[PDB]
Amino acid sequence: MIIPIRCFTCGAVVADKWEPFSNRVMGGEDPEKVLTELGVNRYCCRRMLLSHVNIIREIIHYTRPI
Amino acid sequence: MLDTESRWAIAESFFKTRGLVRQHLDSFNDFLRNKLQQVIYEQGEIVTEVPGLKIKLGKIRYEKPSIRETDKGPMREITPMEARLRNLTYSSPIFLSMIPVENNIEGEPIEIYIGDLPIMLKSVADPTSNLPIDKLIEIGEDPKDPG
Amino acid sequence: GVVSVEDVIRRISEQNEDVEKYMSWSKVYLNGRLLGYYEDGKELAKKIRESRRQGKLSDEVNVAYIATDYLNEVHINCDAGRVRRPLIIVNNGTPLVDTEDIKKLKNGEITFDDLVKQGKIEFIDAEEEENAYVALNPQDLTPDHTHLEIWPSAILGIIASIIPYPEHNQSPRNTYQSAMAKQSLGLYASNYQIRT
Amino acid sequence: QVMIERLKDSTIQISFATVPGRIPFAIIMRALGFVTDRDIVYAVSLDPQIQNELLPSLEQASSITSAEEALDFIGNRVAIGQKRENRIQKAEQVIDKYFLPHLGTSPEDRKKKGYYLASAVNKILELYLGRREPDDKDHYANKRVRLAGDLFTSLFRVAFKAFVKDLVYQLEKSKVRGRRLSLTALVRADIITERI
Amino acid sequence: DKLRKVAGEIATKYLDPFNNVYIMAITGARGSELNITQMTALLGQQSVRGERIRRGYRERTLSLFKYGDIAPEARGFVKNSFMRGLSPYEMFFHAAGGREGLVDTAVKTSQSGYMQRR
Amino acid sequence: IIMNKSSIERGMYRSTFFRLYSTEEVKYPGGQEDKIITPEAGVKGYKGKDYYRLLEDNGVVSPEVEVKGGDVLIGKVSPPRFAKRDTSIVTRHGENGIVDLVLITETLEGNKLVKVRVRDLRIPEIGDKFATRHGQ
Amino acid sequence: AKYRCGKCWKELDDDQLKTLPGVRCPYCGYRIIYMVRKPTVKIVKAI
Amino acid sequence: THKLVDIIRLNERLKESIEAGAPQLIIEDLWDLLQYHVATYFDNEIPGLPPAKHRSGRP
Amino acid sequence: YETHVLDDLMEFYEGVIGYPEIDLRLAGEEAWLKGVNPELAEAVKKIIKTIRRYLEGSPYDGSEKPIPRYIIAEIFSQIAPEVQLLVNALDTEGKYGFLKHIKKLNLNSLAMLSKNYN
Ligand SMILES: [Zn+2]
Ligand SMILES: [Zn+2]
Repeated sequence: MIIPIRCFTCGAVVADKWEPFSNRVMGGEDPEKVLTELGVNRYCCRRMLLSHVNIIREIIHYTRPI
Repeated sequence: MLDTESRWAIAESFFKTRGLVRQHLDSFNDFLRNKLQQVIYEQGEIVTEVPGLKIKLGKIRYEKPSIRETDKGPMREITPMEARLRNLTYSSPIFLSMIPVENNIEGEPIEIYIGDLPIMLKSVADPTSNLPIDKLIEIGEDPKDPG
Repeated sequence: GVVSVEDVIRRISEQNEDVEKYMSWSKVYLNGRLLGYYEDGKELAKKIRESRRQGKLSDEVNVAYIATDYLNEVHINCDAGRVRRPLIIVNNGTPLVDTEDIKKLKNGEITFDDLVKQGKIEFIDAEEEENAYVALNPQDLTPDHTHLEIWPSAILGIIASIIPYPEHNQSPRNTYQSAMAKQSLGLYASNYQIRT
Repeated sequence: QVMIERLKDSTIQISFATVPGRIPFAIIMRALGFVTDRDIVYAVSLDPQIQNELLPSLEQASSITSAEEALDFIGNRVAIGQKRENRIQKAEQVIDKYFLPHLGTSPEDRKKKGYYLASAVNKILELYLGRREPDDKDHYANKRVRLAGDLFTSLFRVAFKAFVKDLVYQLEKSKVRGRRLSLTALVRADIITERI
Repeated sequence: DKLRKVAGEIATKYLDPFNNVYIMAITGARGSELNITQMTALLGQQSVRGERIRRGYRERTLSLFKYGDIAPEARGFVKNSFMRGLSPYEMFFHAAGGREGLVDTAVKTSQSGYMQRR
Repeated sequence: IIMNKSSIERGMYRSTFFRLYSTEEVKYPGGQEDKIITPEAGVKGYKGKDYYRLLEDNGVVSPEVEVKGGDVLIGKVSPPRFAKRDTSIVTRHGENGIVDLVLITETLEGNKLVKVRVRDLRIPEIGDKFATRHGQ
Repeated sequence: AKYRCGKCWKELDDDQLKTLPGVRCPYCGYRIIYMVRKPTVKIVKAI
Repeated sequence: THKLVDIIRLNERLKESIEAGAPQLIIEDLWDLLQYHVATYFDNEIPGLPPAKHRSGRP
Repeated sequence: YETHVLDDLMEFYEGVIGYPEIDLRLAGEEAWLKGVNPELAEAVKKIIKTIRRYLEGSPYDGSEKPIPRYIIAEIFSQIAPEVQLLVNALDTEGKYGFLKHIKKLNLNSLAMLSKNYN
């Protein structure tokens, strides 16, 4: 839905790296180099950044009135 | 010699033009376009015990989905989300144009409301089938549901 | 050119004709009802198939020719409910779909419906597939082959295509995966908050 | 459902739901419009070897020479205790509307239905002679899948039949009593709306 | 059957003397020789109700094969192990072979319960 | 299987379960007889004054409140079919959660329809069932 | 007992003191209303 | 309870027929109906006899 | 002529005639009544509706086997108010003598040969 604050395996913050990684990958750069120079070398964090859906962008339209 | 990508192009085109649930939509569209009038025609005519009186069934038609808010309301149209929230039935009215025969005279044809039929989602009957993504978001429907 | 059964019986009875002349003929059935007789089943089946492919006949008609040594018949089906699958038509060992068609598909000029209308890909039922000879891959294609598969891994369903490398598992494992993948938790709809 | 059986003796017995007991093959053929055994034999098939198995059935129906003998033989089973004319009429309605209605319920189509029946008998003989194996109930050439269309149109058919029944009742009551001629107030639409 | 047994023996001989899967199999810790053969050498003949795969079109178990073909590959014989991966028709035949247990267990439970109650 | 509890504490497989309780203020033949939705004071079948603590004035519980055990969510009183009786909704005894959403509508026939959706947070624990994409 | 008109997302607000036939908001004819979050502080422990 | 009240009231009807000088055959028919109601009260599902059904049609 | 319909009911009650025969005779007499009086026609329609509801798809269905006595008694119980109304419509000394004593009996449970399914 929204990117987790910390990697599930190791308590490393990956939430702040979502915007740069996503913006640069969408810009036309291979995810490997972007991840390597962003500061995530353990593949436990890479699977956190690589396999994310960002459902929260769609949900804000369908929000409970409450 | 079609490689993997060439054949996957055909498969992706199949899944793109034809939805995941196509058998239901195809059967319901066949029913609405043909079988609705076919049932009326196989019925043929309404004949009563009295000889002079007769009824001929001319044509059948379905309107856009709507509900009767009041006793004699104008049948305002609704969205499937409203039907879900208010426990309504997403159904459309049926008008059958039957002409009355009294003393063996045809008279003038009249179409009457014979009932509401539930319609399949994302079919020819409902308007949400051809709506754009933004309109689907605005009405309150998930853009990805196959119906 | 199908001669009606009553016409055949009349022209054997009313007119003196050879019964063995019509014994070697091929019976022609339509939707399980004996429709008539024909000279040879293969020619009529090919005529019906070509008429359907050219667009003259409807695409819902499926024709098959049995040609058992004891009995030969032609079965024509046009009723609803038949589960039919699309196959690429292969003529003389080369599929009808070509490089230009694939380029148009990739560009988006034509779609799958345009392919089936053009006669390149046809939907066949079990009865018609009885006399079809299919190849999994273009490298397996021979002049004897009649059809080709659009997607070799399309024999699976929606859930059996979820599994990665499913051919390395045992079949009960894949069946149980299909059974228990419907129970998994996740986002069932983007508008789950307004829905009740 | 119509069931055709071959007993230990080569006689063939045809039965269906409303008629108790088993009707002989040649009797029901003569009731449908066939006049002499030659037409029945040639309608079943054209091969003498397979035609020779109908003789015991024909001579079991040898006493039945005309169509009316077959008709009242059936009518004895259909309903017993009424006059011969009533028996003939009852047999006529049950044969027309309860035998093979997919071919047609009108008396004009009756002859056609007879031909169909003969073809069915042919298959049994082809099964008995050893020419063909029994049909597979699992083969998809024999299995059809009904989606929402066929079911939902059957449901609309029954709902419309009930609606027309109620409309006829109300219209006849209004006519014998004397009321408004307009159909708008006699619609009673919910008969469909709720039913579906 | 002899071919499958020979292939299993060859795979076991060429296999490492002491593997984790081998340790599991030989010690009796959730393993068997047939499992080793099917995971390494080849699946073997897949039989439904004790006989080769016969159901399908006339004289064909599948539309991929020629009319009246009695070759081993045609009627439910898989020459590919699970490590190598199964061909589409091989996977179909494996599924057809394994279909039976899913219902045999269910019927067996009720029959055994009834007999034990008696 | 063994699962890392630190991952669970970081939201590895935390989930939410939503349950819906809905009623219709149905009108049945009589003189202006309706099952008005209102908090209950002294009528028969009364559950107890403690169970109506969180029920709002209009008779339906306000969103974002803790619901424990058999708390009432919608207060409904029904006249007898053959003198008020309690048909008010009691939250399931086992289920505990927070009220997520409250919805009020008018049905086609003109009866008041009220829906209350209650959410419950499920953190993975010992005994929870997990499965891979292969049948394990 | 404040409410909210369900048209679009969180369309304005309603008060129970407003009296209309059936259930409607005065602003629009939409038939669906929702109860708002009560103006009280809620303690939510972060597990 | 429903079967019992049916039996009781039908027995009352049979008594009224007996005391009113009714024809013999209608008395025998009512007697047969009473015996059927009793034989349904015990072992409703008996072969050769239609089970009594409630107003909703359930057995 | 209500004499014919009452004699028809007497004949049906004696069991000499089956269900389709009595249905046909009541249909003809209902046509006659609709010609004469619509109220008699609707009474006969109710009587045949009750008879068909009970005697639909019966094991005999007009066969030589007689109708069981309890079925006849029960159906004549259910149609008793309509029979009394028909007798009140036209009074016949000989015919109404047998129907003067038959009364309506309300039953919670009914022996309907036909069910909801058919
Ligand atoms: Zn990490
Ligand atoms: Zn508003």
